[PDB]
Formats: sequence, C-alpha cells, structure tokens
Amino acid sequence: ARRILSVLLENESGALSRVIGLFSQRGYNIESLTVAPTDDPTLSRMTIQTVGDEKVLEQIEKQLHKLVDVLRVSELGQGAHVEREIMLVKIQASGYGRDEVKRNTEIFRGQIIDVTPSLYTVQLAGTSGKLDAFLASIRDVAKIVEVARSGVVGLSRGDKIMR
Amino acid sequence: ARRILSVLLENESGALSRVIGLFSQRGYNIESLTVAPTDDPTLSRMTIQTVGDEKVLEQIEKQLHKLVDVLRVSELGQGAHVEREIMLVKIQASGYGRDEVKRNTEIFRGQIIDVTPSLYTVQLAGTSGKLDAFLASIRDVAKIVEVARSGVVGLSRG
Ligand SMILES: [Mg+2]
Ligand SMILES: [Mg+2]
Ligand SMILES: [Mg+2]
Ligand SMILES: [Mg+2]
Ligand SMILES: [Mg+2]
Ligand SMILES: [Mg+2]
Repeated sequence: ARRILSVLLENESGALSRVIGLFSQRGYNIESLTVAPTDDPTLSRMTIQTVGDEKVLEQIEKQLHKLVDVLRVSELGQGAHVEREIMLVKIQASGYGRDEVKRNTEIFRGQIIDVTPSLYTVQLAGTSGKLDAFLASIRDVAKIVEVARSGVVGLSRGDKIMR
Repeated sequence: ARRILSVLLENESGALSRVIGLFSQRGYNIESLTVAPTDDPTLSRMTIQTVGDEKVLEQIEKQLHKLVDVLRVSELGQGAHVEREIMLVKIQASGYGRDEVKRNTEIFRGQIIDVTPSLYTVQLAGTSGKLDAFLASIRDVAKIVEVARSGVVGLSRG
C-alpha cells in the first residue's frame, strides 16, 4: 500500500503542476515529494512517496507516462534501492537534557549546526525510520521546538539506472 | 533572485495543487520543492525555492495567505537562518576517476552508500552551495549518471 516513484522531468514551467494535478485528480495520495535539478540535461528528478490501494497506485505510473514533460518513471521498490531524508531539528535543553541531546546526536551520526546556551539545531540524514527513531529518543527528555524535514529521496542500487 | 518559502498546509491535494498553481499560472520558475508529513497526521510542510521576479513573488505570497488550505507561510530568507539539502549522486568510478571520487567524497564530508566495481553512489548533505561545489568538482572528471537532490529545507537561527 506504499510505493516510491522516481520521475525524470523536463524543467519547463508547468511541468510540476501537471504531475501534481494528475494526483489531485484521483486523490492519488502524496505522502512526501522532493524535486530538484539534476546535473542538468535540463531535467529535474522527482521522488514521490504514495500510500493507498495497490490498484489505483498502479494506474499512476501509466498516466505519468502520458505527460509530455515526463521523460522516465521508475517504481523504486521493484528492485534494490536506497532512500534518504534530511531533517533539521531545533531542541531546547538544560543540564542532563543537553548531555542526552549531544550523546544521541553522536549515536545517530548527526551534527549540531547552531548552538546557543539553551538551544541546539541538529542536522540528521538517514532513512525515515532513522529520523523517526532520533525524535523518539529525545522527545521525552528535551523539548523539540521546530522540525524541518525533506521527505524521501531515492535511487536504485547498482547498475539499475534511470537515464 | 533566490527566494525560499515555507508553507504549512492541510495535506491532500487540491491543496498542494492549489499552492503550486499560484506559481505556474504566473509562469514563475520553481527550482526545488519539498513536501513532508508533520507531527500532525493532517498537516504537511512544504518548502519551495524560486528564482524570480522580485515583486511578482510578493503577489504570490499574499495570494498564499488567501488560500483556505494554507495554515501558515514564512520566508526563510528573512533570517538569520540555516538551510540544508541532501543529494544522492551515482557516479561512474573507474581507474583515476575512482580515486578522485573517493578523495572528493572525503573532502566534502560525504559518504559512499552503494558500491560496485565501476559505480559509487555518494550521499552528501550540506548547504545548496556545498552540493553545487561537489558536482562542479567532479563532473568533468568522472561521469555523473544519476542525481536525486531533495531541495532545501530550513530553520531560523536561535
Ligand atoms: Mg520540452
Ligand atoms: Mg565525547
Ligand atoms: Mg594511488
Ligand atoms: Mg591512493
Ligand atoms: Mg585515505
Ligand atoms: Mg563537462
């Protein structure tokens, strides 16, 4: 009931609208989406995380191919793949809590990118589950003031290449 | 030039489609877009990076405040802020180029997350400029085969 689609799309104004518009017209759900330029045959690459019925989630890919700005579409889960997200989290802590936040940041291989006497801003990259586990490890020991999270970026492993 | 908006919105489309529609109907360049779930199962946070078009963006933003599915809107480029991105880059990595890719990954403090005897996939997080510099340093030396970049996310400084 969860699918991850990679899309290679021409950078033109309107292209992102047409893709999102296609989902808006079925209630194809968008759990997360990332899109940004590649090293640029003027193309961008999009990663879309969708959740719902396997039936409608399979109508998706055929319809994406109809869009003139869409160059390639690949369902990442049908082969070996990697998925990552980045998160920034501002955390207020004192005493033992500051200790725990620092320790957990080390454990999760994050880094602190801003520091005041009462606040840390932590940058963490990993799978969604890794980021969720970081939040869970500190939520009841320190105060989470704000979270900014990217949503999933994905690529196939090895010589499976969307070109 | 460069503007970054963060938007909190009720998560379905129509909602996402309505926000992005405000940009496309003006033919306004979107360079990157990220959208992810928040604490609240009903709310998403979107971050959009655009190159404009000065005051046209101002008209888009007041228009954003008028949208029923939008809860809050912020310009990141009003801090005093931190902005970061992540990229996955798959690179043809043979002979001299394999040495070079490994060395440059070390230099930029990335990490290799997939290996074959002729390919590396590098994970790199940093500012947008850091990622750009990594690609510039390698693109003429080893063949970049795939790039998946997140788009920027950000927070104010404390
Ligand atoms: Mg074209
Ligand atoms: Mg120590
Ligand atoms: Mg040597
Ligand atoms: Mg050597
Ligand atoms: Mg060495
Ligand atoms: Mg060249």
